[PDB]
Amino acid sequence: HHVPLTFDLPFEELLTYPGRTPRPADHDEYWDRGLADLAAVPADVVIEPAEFTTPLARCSHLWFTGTGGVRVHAKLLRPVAPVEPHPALLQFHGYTGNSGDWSSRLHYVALGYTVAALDCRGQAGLSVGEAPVENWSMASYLLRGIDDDAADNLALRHLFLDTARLAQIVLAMDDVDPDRVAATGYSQGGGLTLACAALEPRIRLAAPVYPFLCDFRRAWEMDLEKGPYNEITTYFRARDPRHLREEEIFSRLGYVDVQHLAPRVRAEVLMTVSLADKICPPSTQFAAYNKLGGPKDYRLYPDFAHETLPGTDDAIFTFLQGL
Amino acid sequence: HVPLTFDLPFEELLTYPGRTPRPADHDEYWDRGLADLAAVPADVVIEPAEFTTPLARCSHLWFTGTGGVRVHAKLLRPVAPVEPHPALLQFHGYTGNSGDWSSRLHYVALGYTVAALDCRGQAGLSVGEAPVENWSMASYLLRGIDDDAADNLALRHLFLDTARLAQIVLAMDDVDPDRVAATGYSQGGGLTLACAALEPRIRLAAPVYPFLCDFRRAWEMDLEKGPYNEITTYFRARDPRHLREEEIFSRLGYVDVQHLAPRVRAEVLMTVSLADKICPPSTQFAAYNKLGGPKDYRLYPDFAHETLPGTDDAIFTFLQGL
Amino acid sequence: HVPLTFDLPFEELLTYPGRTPRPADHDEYWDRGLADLAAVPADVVIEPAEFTTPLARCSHLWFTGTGGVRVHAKLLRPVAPVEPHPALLQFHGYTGNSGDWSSRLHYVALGYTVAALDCRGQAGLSVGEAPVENWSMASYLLRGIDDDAADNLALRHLFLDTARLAQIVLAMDDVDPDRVAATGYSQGGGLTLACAALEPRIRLAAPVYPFLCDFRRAWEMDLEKGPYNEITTYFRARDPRHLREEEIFSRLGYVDVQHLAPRVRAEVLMTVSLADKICPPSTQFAAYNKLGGPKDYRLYPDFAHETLPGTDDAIFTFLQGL
Amino acid sequence: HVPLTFDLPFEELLTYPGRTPRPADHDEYWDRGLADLAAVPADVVIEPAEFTTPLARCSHLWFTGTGGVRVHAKLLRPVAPVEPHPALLQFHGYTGNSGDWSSRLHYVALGYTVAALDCRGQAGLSVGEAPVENWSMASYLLRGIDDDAADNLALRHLFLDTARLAQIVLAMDDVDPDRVAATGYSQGGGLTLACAALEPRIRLAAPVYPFLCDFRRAWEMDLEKGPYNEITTYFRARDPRHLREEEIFSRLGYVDVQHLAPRVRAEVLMTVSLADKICPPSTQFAAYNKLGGPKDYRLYPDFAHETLPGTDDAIFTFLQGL
Amino acid sequence: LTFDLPFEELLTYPGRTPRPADHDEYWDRGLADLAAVPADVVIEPAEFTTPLARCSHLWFTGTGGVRVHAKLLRPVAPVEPHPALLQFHGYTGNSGDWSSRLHYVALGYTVAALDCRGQAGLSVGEAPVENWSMASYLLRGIDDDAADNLALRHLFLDTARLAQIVLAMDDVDPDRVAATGYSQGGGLTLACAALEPRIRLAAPVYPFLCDFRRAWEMDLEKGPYNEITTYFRARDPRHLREEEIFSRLGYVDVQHLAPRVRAEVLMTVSLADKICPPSTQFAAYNKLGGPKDYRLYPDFAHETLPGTDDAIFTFLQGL
Amino acid sequence: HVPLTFDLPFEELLTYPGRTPRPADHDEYWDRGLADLAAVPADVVIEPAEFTTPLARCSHLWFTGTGGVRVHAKLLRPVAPVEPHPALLQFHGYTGNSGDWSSRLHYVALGYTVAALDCRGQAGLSVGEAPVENWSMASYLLRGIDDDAADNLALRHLFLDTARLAQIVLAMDDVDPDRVAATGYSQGGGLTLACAALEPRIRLAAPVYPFLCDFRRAWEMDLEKGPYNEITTYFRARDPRHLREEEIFSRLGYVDVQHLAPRVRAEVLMTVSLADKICPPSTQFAAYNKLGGPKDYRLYPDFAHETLPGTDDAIFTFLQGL
Ligand code: NA
Ligand code: NA
Ligand code: NA
Ligand code: NA
Ligand code: NA
Ligand code: NA
Repeated sequence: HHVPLTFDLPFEELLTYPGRTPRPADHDEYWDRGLADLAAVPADVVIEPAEFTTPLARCSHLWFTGTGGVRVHAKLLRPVAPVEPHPALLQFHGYTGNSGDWSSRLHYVALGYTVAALDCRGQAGLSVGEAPVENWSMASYLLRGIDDDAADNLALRHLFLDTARLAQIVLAMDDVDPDRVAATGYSQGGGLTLACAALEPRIRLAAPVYPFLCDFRRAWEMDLEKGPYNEITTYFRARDPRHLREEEIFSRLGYVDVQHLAPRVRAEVLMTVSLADKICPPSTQFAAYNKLGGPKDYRLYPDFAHETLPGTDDAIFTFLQGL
Repeated sequence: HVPLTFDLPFEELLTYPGRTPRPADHDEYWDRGLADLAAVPADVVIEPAEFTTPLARCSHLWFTGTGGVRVHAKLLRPVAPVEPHPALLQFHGYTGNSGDWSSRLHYVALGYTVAALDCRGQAGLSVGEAPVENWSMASYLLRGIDDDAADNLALRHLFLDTARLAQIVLAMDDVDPDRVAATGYSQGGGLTLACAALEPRIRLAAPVYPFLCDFRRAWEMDLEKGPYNEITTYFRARDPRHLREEEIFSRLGYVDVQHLAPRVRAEVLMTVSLADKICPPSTQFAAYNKLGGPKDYRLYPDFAHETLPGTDDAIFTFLQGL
Repeated sequence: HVPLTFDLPFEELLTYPGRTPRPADHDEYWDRGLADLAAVPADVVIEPAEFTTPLARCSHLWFTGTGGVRVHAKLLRPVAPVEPHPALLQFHGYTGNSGDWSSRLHYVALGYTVAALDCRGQAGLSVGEAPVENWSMASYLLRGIDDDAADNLALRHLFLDTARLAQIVLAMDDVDPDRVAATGYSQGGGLTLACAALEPRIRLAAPVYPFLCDFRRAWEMDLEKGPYNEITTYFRARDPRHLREEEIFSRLGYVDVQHLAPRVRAEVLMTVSLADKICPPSTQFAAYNKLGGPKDYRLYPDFAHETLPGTDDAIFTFLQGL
Repeated sequence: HVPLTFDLPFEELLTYPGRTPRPADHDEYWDRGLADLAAVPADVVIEPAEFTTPLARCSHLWFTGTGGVRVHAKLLRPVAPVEPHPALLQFHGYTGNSGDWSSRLHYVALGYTVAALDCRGQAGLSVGEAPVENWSMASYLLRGIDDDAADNLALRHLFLDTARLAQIVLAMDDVDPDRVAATGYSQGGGLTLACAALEPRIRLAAPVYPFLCDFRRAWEMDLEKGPYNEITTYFRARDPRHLREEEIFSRLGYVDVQHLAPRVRAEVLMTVSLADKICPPSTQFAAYNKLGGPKDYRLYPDFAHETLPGTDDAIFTFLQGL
Repeated sequence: LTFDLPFEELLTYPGRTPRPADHDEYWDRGLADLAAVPADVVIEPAEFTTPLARCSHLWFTGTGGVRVHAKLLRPVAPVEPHPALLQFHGYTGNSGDWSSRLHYVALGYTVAALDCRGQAGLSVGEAPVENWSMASYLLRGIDDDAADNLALRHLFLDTARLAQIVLAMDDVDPDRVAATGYSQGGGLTLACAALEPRIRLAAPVYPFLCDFRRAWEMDLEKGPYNEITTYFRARDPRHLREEEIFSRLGYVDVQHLAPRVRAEVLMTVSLADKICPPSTQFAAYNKLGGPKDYRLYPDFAHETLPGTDDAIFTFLQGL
Repeated sequence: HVPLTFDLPFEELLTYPGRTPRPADHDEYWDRGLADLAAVPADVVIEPAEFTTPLARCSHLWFTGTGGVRVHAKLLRPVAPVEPHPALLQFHGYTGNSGDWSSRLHYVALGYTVAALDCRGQAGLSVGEAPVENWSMASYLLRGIDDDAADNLALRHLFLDTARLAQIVLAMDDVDPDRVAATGYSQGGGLTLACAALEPRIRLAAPVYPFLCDFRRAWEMDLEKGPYNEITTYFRARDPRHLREEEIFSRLGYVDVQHLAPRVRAEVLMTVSLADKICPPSTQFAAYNKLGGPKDYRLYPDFAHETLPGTDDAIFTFLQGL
């Protein structure tokens, strides 16, 4: 006995943890309608030249139309003179960040991969198009659209469908073997990795690192000092201080909880978790991990928080070499 | 010998000129804004509120602002109005809302009409969002700063909302248009001055540590906490090398309250706390020193961005002269 | 399975019995206190105040409490009442004062008398100090704890001050003794319940996150900040090995609001914020669960010891039933 | 180039004159204080302590101070003195007490008598409180500041307690009155200087980062923590607009150790740590620079309000020359 | 809320690392390695002077061939053999001021105060290791081939050597010697009384260097036990060697030396202490091999505990 | 005006001369250092690594440095080179290691050899320690500072390790000795400059907020956090009164990167963040202003000691001109 008091759950409990955010009864119909809504919007793919140049790759700006009639951007890097269809890698970035430096993924192009890195709407990248909502609250981007009449105007639903469209576009490229596409990302990018592999089940491998956007109600109940999950509390303090609508708010967040999309995943998943992480508590991550629909494995860093995890990029690189 | 301060010594506050650039066409921008507002029909709708009391008729006041959105304000009026009487406009703090109905019933008991605006997208009922060409989630204060022209700034729409509220209230048949005042704390203090500037008929104005003044001075001071950090948050997202620093701060000059201050004709009573690190006193005096009407200030040397004992009585006594 | 929390899970709050022991002679202690108070002539003096408004007669109310000290309260009365009318007693926060005259004028406009006590030695006009045998600067709350008998506790005098103020207001010719209410925040919330217990004729009581409850529970939680840390400060100074732990907390039981709550006959509306680490919800419900009259509560799950939006309207609506 | 410091650069410390006024009747105030003290019979009572050791006779010493209050000091005497010998007076830190008997037995082994005062109301055995006309719980340091005359200041009673202890110890038959020293840390350092000023016969004085100097300088500084913040607490409670700022700091000049420093004739060895934000070096040098006897200082550049390695040996070597 | 264990469970708490199976053999080899190193004791005058004592620098050779320093204070004119007191200082500090122990010399005692290797005193000799990591002094040597190069072992053997030297002094009654210290000095007090069990009394205050695995598991924000986490983050981020690291640390855990202690122990502990959690201290207290009592300060942390110096002084007068 | 800063205003950064003394025999010290290194046979051993990829040949590079210790570096070479090609030396942050193999494979795909040193005793495979006469656990940076001569400084061994690593890579058969670069962050930035100074054949250098510059300036500043506080930690342990301050800082001048900067002939691209309180900009420009070759800088005004978006692309483009 004599187990100390952790802010989160003991590891033995994590592997059986079922989550604590309600799954709406019409979850499957919600996402089929979302995928149908997306398919009814013509992608209108335009590929435009980039300023960054190197003999290692062809660098481009990839533009497409997402739900809400918004133009969305992704960095696109393709190998010079490909001869046979080859793998591709989709990368997703952290909350409020952007797709990052071109040169950080040139080694994947050197392996022969196409790499596409999405810029999330309104964050630090080139996606600057905003879909409207009926009820605008400045309190929270994560909860944008939560007060609309129907649940289809959630900002995170547009974001998830953006990842689905990017995967659809990349898979359809003639140079890309549709059976050899992977996804990876940190934090928000980890959650988007799983949402992408769920809405495009053709994805073969997925490597999220401490994924964000899981188990919203568990995150709220833990009363975390810092981090983006505090947007939930900020919204409540602004628009429902007595929590009269608590059940309706969390039932709608259940539509965009990655843990309830996880059963659709067919990719093999390699998930990295650090146990001192108070930004993405391990319990919220394993809520999604435990519901994954394909083969899966995890890597633990007991003494680390939401930071660089030494050796993980090599582990992911070796994992993605099997594509 | 002068002692060290995080801000400026009080001696230099009274002559401080501000450090945020004034665009050469400031006047044309705001004249164009008021003309744009006047070209949108107000479409005023007044509906009863659930809160009831024998002290006041409480209503929801709805109108259309710039950008094609509906805006809400609380409206409190005497039950059986007789002669035309004074009115008071109130503006709330950043991310808050117009607050409790009962906190202003004593002004109605004096015979005043009270109107309290809900700022767009904040904690109240104004939930309509004007679109922008370039959306950044980094900052509401800088929303619209990357559009082609400076007419899509979110702060511009907000200022014109206060102008419309003043116009509607002054036009009410039971309101003497020469006996209208405005007051507010923090963001509400900055909106009080913007309102008294864009509707110069306002007779008295009582801002408390006003926000939204001297943006560039605020950015240069390195403030650990507070809403002025939204400027740094934006630069970190969309211009980390400050290649567009001059253009961003020039555009912000359009919505810097200090440059609207010369239009104010109301008598102003401004309350300032000297240990305030959310709205540093220097940013407040940048606007105060440019005021176009009579003015006086009240200081709280040992207080920060908090409740200031005696200020509500000072404002009430000040507003009794309406 | 319930999630971790710094306090108790909400489902355990409504059955929580407290931890500070109830003294066996609690009744005799408080009957003796009321007898001690009655044996001191109140010596009521009412003088006009500087603050003036057509909405109310404003006055300074002075009386003598236990220990022979003079105590002050703000007094606001309707300008021309005919029949007996309601009254409202207000109590302020720890180390604060009765506050601004104008923040209570809407109650006078309803026809109420309003009386707002200034606590001894705090930020108001009550500056008289009752002596003690053993003085420790470590804690105001524990002042008098080391005297021979328990009748010199500084909190006892304070509670009897609220009782005397209620007695004076009920005895006023134009105050209906059946239509008196009490309300207050934090320290004022605990004083509201102490007042309604020692003057059970009070009809309504509206405390907000009440202080001065369940002293032992507060000490055992070891909070980072707040006035409950005065208990720890006293122990570190005058009993570092806790040789007198039981005598100290049994003494505090006399001035624990939770053990006066069974005397309350007023209907109580209690507001609680669940992230409050100044007054933990468990200590508040120790008193709530022992209340002797009708009762209801209002929760703010994500708020701490701060402004609670809607609470002033909720209290105003509650107090309109006077 | 002088790098930026929170306090003053060291070159300016040696000429720093202080920033707290100095009353024109300072000398008359303190001559009256000593005469008031002499008019109260000491009524010295000495009883054995439970702590026992063959190295010393350990006793409790009780006397009456100004205000009709009983004051305690620890008294340690050599077992076989035989001949008149030196004595050492020790004063303790703010809110503490005189500390362990065994921490000063090496001075008794030298042949010295040791007396260690317990400050009124702090963690020791001095629990008697002198009354004031106007009680504010905000600050012990400013207790008495609002009375009619300035003779009820709590710090004045404390300073006169150190003088009485010195007078009692010097009059002992086995104490050579010209071989008496004083020493202490923080509050005890300020009391060391006040004692050597009010009993100028004291030969050596060893303060360590002394407290209770240059109150106005401390207030003007951005002190995040420490007992000097009691001044701000008082202003926030009883004078938030600083209308009485000049009166308050003029009265504090009576109990500022820096203005007692010219009376000191003892040789002083002062220890200062330069990163100290509790007692800023500038406030200490305000007193040091005005000292009336020979003096030297010891600097610890990288230390704050903490243990200073080597200082107790330095003081011991200094006090062996008694 | 309950940061540590409730007091009700402290007196039965067994610690979080099992006694190594060859613990006795490890320390018999350590003491034998020490005995094979000549002490080469040198005593030199110190600058601090007082009529109350002779003050000296005491130098000797410890394991690893380094020179180790202790302050030595002796009565000026002793007649018969008399008691002695050994003192140990806090982590990264030094033996402190000469004058803080003159009252023990005035009782007639010899006082010896060790300076720990590499800390703030005069012991500046460093024993080499095969694998050097800058992350942690406490775990220095943990990655060498055998466990005999642990820096903490050298430190423990220094206290044993100092005690052996002091007991062997002609004017010291070897059966009237005590040890005391705060924090690291409290743990060294216990190690000293274990490796030289002739020590009669021991008075540790919130002892350090106990129950390492429990300390790491508690995720303390702050303080010297965080060196364990710092080492793991540097040299084993996935904890592949977790079991070998902690069971190597069991050799230098003071709790497993506690059964050798025969001195009467007076342990002072403060209950709000987050630097040395009470549970880790009672892991050692519960295994002590001699008479024992404790003193509690419920509202205090890792700070001065009023009355403790008088309690220890009264306790040590029975020497 | 008055733009207060924790560091120096940017106008003065470009002229700042440093504050740490340069020893008069600086040139002789480092020529002796290079000669001592040359007298130790490098005994280079290259072993295959376990990380594998078709993009590169990955190996462990081992050599002997000063003090008779074995040092490790990660070595990545392009598979089957047909002509001499460029090489890149990378240095890591304080207490870190050379990092993941795959983070530099894109340079190998360009045709470069990459060598990444592991600093002695840090998180990598270099675990050999050179002995010192006087060991203090207070500071690795100041290790060896108390020895009789200055040739035992730990920083000197570290700097000579970079020289040997550069010498080994420059001497490789398939490496063009005229096309070698160095780059690194923080400690790796200082090592980048030390390397290009002790091996002046280095062609390009790209440090990011370099560490190990202007030790005295670093100590003189506030700086609550960061590795520069090891200086204060050492002083608090081994020189609390600063009696040896001039000796300590004179010795640090031998290993202060600013005084090796005049030897640099590489073109330097230095990246600086202006809110960096770990490596203050003034300390970095002390070295930059003394650089002996072509140079340019990149600024991030709102960033601290963190990831600087765009910097890896900027360095990559810079290194493509190799
Ligand atoms: Na394809
Ligand atoms: Na009108
Ligand atoms: Na009545
Ligand atoms: Na005498
Ligand atoms: Na012996
Ligand atoms: Na070559």
